Amino acid sequence: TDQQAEARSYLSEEMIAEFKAAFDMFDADGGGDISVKELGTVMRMLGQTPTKEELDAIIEEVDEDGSGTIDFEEFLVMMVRQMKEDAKGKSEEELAELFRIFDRNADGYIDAEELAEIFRASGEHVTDEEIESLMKDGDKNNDGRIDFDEFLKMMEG
Ligand SMILES: [Ca+2]
Ligand SMILES: [Ca+2]
Ligand SMILES: [Ca+2]
Ligand SMILES: [Ca+2]
Ligand SMILES: [Ca+2]
Ligand SMILES: [Ca+2]
Ligand SMILES: [Ca+2]
Repeated sequence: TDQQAEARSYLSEEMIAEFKAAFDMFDADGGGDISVKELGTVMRMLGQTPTKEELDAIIEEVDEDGSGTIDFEEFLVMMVRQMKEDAKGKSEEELAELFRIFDRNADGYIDAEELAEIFRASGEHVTDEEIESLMKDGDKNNDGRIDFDEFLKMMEG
């Protein structure tokens, strides 16, 4: 429940209303909570084949009142945990892909020449001062190269 108030804070009124419409769809008998059987129906329609224990595990994750079912507030907690997981996955994909694009010769690090080339190719004029500054900040051991960990660190924020 303080967790439920916390979940609601990550969302706008409109997002909560969309989740409410989804919640009601899943709640096949319209009683106010999603059961293991109701969860299973939606999962099977999504192509999954969870076992009864796996369905039970999913509900238990957020079942704060021990009802063995997911009410709307618990559902919001589940949705927010998932949105957070998805956001983190999207960021990791973007970071890896960005590195993949900058490291043109695939030697494991980005050097000044590669930085400059990707910006130019992207249609952006970047000054030498700017490249210098980027290298100063990203390159922590000062060897003129930004390896994957430095890149991650320099991308934080
Ligand atoms: Ca129900
Ligand atoms: Ca519950
Ligand atoms: Ca390289
Ligand atoms: Ca080089
Ligand atoms: Ca510009
Ligand atoms: Ca510029
Ligand atoms: Ca370095």
